[PDB]
Amino acid sequence: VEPVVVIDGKGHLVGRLASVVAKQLLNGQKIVVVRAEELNISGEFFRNKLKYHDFLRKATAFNKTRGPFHFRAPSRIFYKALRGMVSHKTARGKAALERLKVFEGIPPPYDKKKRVVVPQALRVLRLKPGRKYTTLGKLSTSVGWKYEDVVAKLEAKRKVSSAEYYAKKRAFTKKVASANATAAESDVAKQLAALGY
Amino acid sequence: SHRKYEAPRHGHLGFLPRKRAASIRARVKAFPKDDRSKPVALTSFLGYKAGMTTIVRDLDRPGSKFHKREVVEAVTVVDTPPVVVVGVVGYVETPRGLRSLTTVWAEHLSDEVKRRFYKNWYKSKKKAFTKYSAKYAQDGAGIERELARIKKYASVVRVLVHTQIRKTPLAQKKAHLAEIQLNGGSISEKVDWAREHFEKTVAVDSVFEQNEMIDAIAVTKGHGFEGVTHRWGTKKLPRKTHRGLRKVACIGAWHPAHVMWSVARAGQRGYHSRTSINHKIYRVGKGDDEANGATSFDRTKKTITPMGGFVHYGEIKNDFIMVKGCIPGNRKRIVTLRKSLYTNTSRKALEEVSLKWIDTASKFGKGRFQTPAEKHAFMGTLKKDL
Amino acid sequence: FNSSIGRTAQGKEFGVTKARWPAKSVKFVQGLLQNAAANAEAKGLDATKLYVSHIQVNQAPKQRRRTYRAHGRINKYESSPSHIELVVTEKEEKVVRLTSRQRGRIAAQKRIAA
RNA sequence: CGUGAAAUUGUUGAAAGGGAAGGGCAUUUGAUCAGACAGGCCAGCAUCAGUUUUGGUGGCA
RNA sequence: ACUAAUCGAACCAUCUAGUAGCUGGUUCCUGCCGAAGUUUCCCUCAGGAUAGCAGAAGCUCGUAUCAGUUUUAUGAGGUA
RNA sequence: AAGCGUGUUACCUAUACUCUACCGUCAGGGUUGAUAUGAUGCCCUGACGAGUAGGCAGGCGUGGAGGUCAGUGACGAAGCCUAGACCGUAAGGUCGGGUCGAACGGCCUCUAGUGCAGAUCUUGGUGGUAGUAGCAAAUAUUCAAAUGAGAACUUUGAAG
RNA sequence: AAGCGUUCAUAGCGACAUUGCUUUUUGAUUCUUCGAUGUCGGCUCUUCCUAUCAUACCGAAGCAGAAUUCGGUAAGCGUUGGAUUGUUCACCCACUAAUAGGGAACGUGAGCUGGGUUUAGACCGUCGUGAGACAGGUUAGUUUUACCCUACUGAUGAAU
RNA sequence: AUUGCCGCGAAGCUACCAUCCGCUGGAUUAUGGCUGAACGCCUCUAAGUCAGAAUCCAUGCUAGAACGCGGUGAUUUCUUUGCUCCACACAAUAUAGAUGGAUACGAAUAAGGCGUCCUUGUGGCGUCGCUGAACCAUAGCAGGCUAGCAACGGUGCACUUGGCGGAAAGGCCUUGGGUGCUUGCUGGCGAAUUGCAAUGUCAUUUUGCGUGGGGAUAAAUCAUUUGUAUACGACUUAGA
Ligand SMILES: [Mg+2]
Ligand SMILES: [Mg+2]
Ligand SMILES: [Mg+2]
Ligand SMILES: [Mg+2]
Ligand SMILES: [Mg+2]
Ligand SMILES: [Mg+2]
Ligand SMILES: [Mg+2]
Ligand SMILES: [Mg+2]
Ligand SMILES: [Mg+2]
Ligand SMILES: [Mg+2]
Ligand SMILES: [Mg+2]
Ligand SMILES: [Mg+2]
Ligand SMILES: [Mg+2]
Ligand SMILES: [Mg+2]
Ligand SMILES: [Mg+2]
Ligand SMILES: [Mg+2]
Ligand SMILES: [Mg+2]
Ligand SMILES: [Mg+2]
Ligand SMILES: [Mg+2]
Ligand SMILES: [Mg+2]
Ligand SMILES: [Mg+2]
Ligand SMILES: [Mg+2]
Ligand SMILES: [Mg+2]
Ligand SMILES: [Mg+2]
Ligand SMILES: [Mg+2]
Ligand SMILES: [Mg+2]
Ligand SMILES: [Mg+2]
Ligand SMILES: [Mg+2]
Ligand SMILES: [Mg+2]
Ligand SMILES: [Mg+2]
Ligand SMILES: [Mg+2]
Ligand SMILES: [Mg+2]
Ligand SMILES: [Mg+2]
Ligand SMILES: [Mg+2]
Ligand SMILES: [Mg+2]
Ligand SMILES: [Mg+2]
Ligand SMILES: [Mg+2]
Ligand SMILES: [Mg+2]
Ligand SMILES: [Mg+2]
Ligand SMILES: [Mg+2]
Ligand SMILES: [Mg+2]
Ligand SMILES: [Mg+2]
Ligand SMILES: [Mg+2]
Repeated sequence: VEPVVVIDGKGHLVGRLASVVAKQLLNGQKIVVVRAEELNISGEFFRNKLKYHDFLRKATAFNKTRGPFHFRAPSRIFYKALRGMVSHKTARGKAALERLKVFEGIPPPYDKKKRVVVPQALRVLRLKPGRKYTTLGKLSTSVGWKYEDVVAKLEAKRKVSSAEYYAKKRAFTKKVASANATAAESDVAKQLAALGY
Repeated sequence: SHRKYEAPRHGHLGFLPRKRAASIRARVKAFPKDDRSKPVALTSFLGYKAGMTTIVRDLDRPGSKFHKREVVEAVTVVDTPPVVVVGVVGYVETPRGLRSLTTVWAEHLSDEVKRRFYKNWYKSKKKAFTKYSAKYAQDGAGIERELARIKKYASVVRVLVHTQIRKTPLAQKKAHLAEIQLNGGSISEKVDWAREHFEKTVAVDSVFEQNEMIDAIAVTKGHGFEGVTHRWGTKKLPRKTHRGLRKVACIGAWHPAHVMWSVARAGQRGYHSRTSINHKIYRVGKGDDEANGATSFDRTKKTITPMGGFVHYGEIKNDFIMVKGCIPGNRKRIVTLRKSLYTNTSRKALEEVSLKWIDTASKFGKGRFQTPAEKHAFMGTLKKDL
Repeated sequence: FNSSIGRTAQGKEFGVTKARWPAKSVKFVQGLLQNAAANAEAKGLDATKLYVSHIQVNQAPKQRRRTYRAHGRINKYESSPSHIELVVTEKEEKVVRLTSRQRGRIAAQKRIAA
């Protein structure tokens, strides 16, 4: 119900999350995906690397520049999954795709915005325990994506500042909860409690 | 059905498209891997290919049947006057790729690099960098505000240099401006190097030494439109062939119903950027001295310039690099000399070279004298009057 | 009408690669411009403010000749003449309907506006 | 040289144009246009009839 | 081979709109009904006649002699 | 599992089914002492509607003919143009504006050389291709002057 | 898996049987093309497949070494020069690491060539009374057009 | 003498007929192994894992999306007194679709968060989840005028102090003062007629135009010219 919904791609199955995103864009929702390098695919890494090599060999024989485009980045791999669940050749499909941004890591300004998940598509909630899976960043680097290291480096710098921010927020919510704790037993507090608040 | 007889493909698919280069100055696509321990130094140099000469040297290659005996080898001379450092650029690592964050320039720029930013220099008011030259007014307070930015950020530091084309015998008057990655030392030390070297001249012997494997980066000689027989080296068709024989007979099967990208077809030949590697330096010649072309075994007070000047180029009055063999490009052409991207240890590298004799006969013909004194000695007195 | 014309540098003035120098066409046009400026002077029009407001070239009836082809064939060899006409000129220097509830809002805006 | 069509063309004006264009159903937008005051236009609610759909509850075997 | 760009029988005109079981085309709207490629015969097999299928005109009458169906009863058959 | 096997519901939507309206077709009927004058008219009731080849029926349009409207018209007939309007399911019909200049319609009948997208259809006209392919055999032209609106091409002189 | 393999079915083979795959054989069919998709071979050039000749790394052997044979991943990279023949096919000489097999309208004729087939001239043999016949031999015999669109190779370029 | 012929012939082009040069990292296949159950043993495999092919992906090389992006330089007056930035005044232009708030740890899930304590751990104890059904916010002529009480808070506006943030920072945390409002509590007045409903107009891009307050005072193309280029364009040069 937010004007922009930011989805943290970690722990998400790629086809189940992108089918969720496809319906949201066609229903008019702006969706931003971050940490697409942390997406997941069911099946072993070698099995998924074999499927990308079957994709890699598909090219227009008389001119490889006009053929299928094999995008290596996890955000663009995610985008290719989305296309196929969106009628991208129509004007409505191009308007839906204009409502989506995907990213490796969390660039600004999404670093300081709340991220959500899709339990309808989470790997830990959909896969059976003991089933092998694959991380998109590992798959992408195996097929020529060149920025796993700098994404991992810049994510570490972001996580340090984010952890520092949460400590200064843990302290503030601790004080706020203490002020609410002493506010109880008053005249207003007992009326709110009898009214469910 | 199959080809009925196997042959290797004509041409190399990795040098495609065989189109004209986007600029005459070929761009450096890769710099040597940076080792932070070493002192801060340039990784490339800019020079103008003057021409070729011939040397004699003793081969030091054990096992070779010509070991310890003289060989004659072709060399290429590139006029390399000391380039001027005029600026610095910092590059921040980004998931989208390397990206420049800011650039700093020297307070004063030479007219030969101010010409570069112009198409009509004579018509111009010469207004370039006038307001940037006012940033140095009080103490250059805006300049250290940007150098501190490069030091804090910018995991890569490059330096802006320009050639001293006013010293080379060219007819251009306008320098070539390039970026050279600055290897060694911390990010601060690279910026420290750049600040100390603003408005200064960096010589070629500070970058390169003798016997060093270096890379040549230049746009090759142009040949205009060319047919498939010379552009790709395909077989000439027989004499009986109607409607052309300098062609390719079959440019595809019926299916796929298209000409494929891998079929040899006519078009532009030459004027392509090329990066040739492993070119040993034979002489880091100094310009501020006679006996440029002298060796230990010659002791003749002659310069590197042949007897009558380099053909289509001119003399040499500056520092130069003698490099073994041929390098891409032609005479008068800007070339990038780049340090090796790997340490080669195959006894061709690591083979110290001592020149015995450098050919200084005229390349304008079948020149049979090295110096004017030698010509006057052999011929004697002529009718030409003093 | 420019398919398979040569390219020239002088088309940069107009943003095209294909431009030519139709000397015969230019002479006919500038003859008519000189005639129109004569009419403007005769009419009393001020020449420093004149500009080509309308110029139109139409297809005239064609002039027929023959050309002789291989294997005893005859094809047309035909001119494409022009009708030309041009004009020079001097450069020259709501009941609204509202419903009852719309008018009431405008009344309610005015009696509290300052 | 009566009238002076179409194919095809010029000028002007309007519109749209990521490897055709054209069309069918429906609507938005822009343009343009006909009629009616002695009911014309678009609607809201209540009580009914016809055809349905979705609930709540009651009594029996 | 050649016999006026014409030759295994020139050119011109007429008979001549020569015949063609063969190819192509066969021009307004709406409404109702609505097929056949199967029988026999033919120097028959790219055709026709004949019977069948279809339309139209109806006529004599007015719920029946009836029926791409079953049951009951009684036959027949020589395939699984 | 968004795979396989099986089971239970909910849901989606055909020009199919049900109900209603409207069109047409068919069938069965009503309707004359003013049917409160259309009896091939008005009205009631029920059912039905795919369609090539093909058959039949009812209509639209064109040239000319008999009759009629004592029809239209130089105060504009016919024609043509018109992302202007209306009527008809349709064939089509009617009107407004522009252009034009001399004849032309409605209705009842008669008559036919009577309706076109095709036939490598006929005749004529026009396109894209397209300012394109090309205007390259025969050795070769140049300078000045004259004439002229205009000279590579005319004339004369000089040269080759 | 009966046997061969000195003994030992399966190192390598493998009878009698039996299950398949492929569409580079040839049959079989006649669906497309008879207002025509240029019918052999070669040359040239690119690409694809693997049922791998060589090369890389391996596993097995009746692998002591050397050399071989069988098998795996594997089509990345190569797979030739000639005598004869129009030949595809074939055979031989020789080099080589190897001289593996195929597809792409039996790839490729507005790319060529035209030796062959396959028009019209002519000869021979057989057959036919004859005109003539012969997937029998022999010799001579016109190989057209791109300037359009796409594709491809190169070259400009408005707008930010 | 259609380049008359012959010998030599610079320059240019060109030759496995000449010379130079043609990079090294990771992940893997087959296979061989480690540990190790199923199956108390065994086992390269089931979970994990080592090495390893002319393989693959990178390094490197070629091109650079003409609708991918970045950094930097200069940006036109006495040249229809032009250009740019800021503010407010009026017009047009449209909206892939505002209608209180996109409300920020990280990791795991056969585990975690929060709080507390210690001997600072892979610790003890308590508690929570079982969905955001939350939290914050939210009363007033679309939100008026005004009197107080309590408190010294909340919050808006510009202004100011300091710091942090380069992945696309363009935002976050702040000090201090001024100026409003406050629904934390108690009052007084006003609202009607939009007539029984008509989104009943409150938003944000862009383009101009005018007004008044700052700021700067160029290039590019053609034409000429070069030949490191070239069919033409283009490219590379030069000219007050
Ligand atoms: Mg799809
Ligand atoms: Mg790549
Ligand atoms: Mg082969
Ligand atoms: Mg590179
Ligand atoms: Mg020929
Ligand atoms: Mg030379
Ligand atoms: Mg063209
Ligand atoms: Mg041409
Ligand atoms: Mg052209
Ligand atoms: Mg001709
Ligand atoms: Mg006329
Ligand atoms: Mg017309
Ligand atoms: Mg449409
Ligand atoms: Mg409309
Ligand atoms: Mg005769
Ligand atoms: Mg006839
Ligand atoms: Mg006839
Ligand atoms: Mg029927
Ligand atoms: Mg019948
Ligand atoms: Mg029987
Ligand atoms: Mg499905
Ligand atoms: Mg019908
Ligand atoms: Mg008639
Ligand atoms: Mg009239
Ligand atoms: Mg008249
Ligand atoms: Mg007729
Ligand atoms: Mg017609
Ligand atoms: Mg031409
Ligand atoms: Mg001639
Ligand atoms: Mg059949
Ligand atoms: Mg054909
Ligand atoms: Mg195999
Ligand atoms: Mg073929
Ligand atoms: Mg062909
Ligand atoms: Mg041909
Ligand atoms: Mg022949
Ligand atoms: Mg063409
Ligand atoms: Mg051609
Ligand atoms: Mg002669
Ligand atoms: Mg050699
Ligand atoms: Mg073990
Ligand atoms: Mg670009
Ligand atoms: Mg309030």
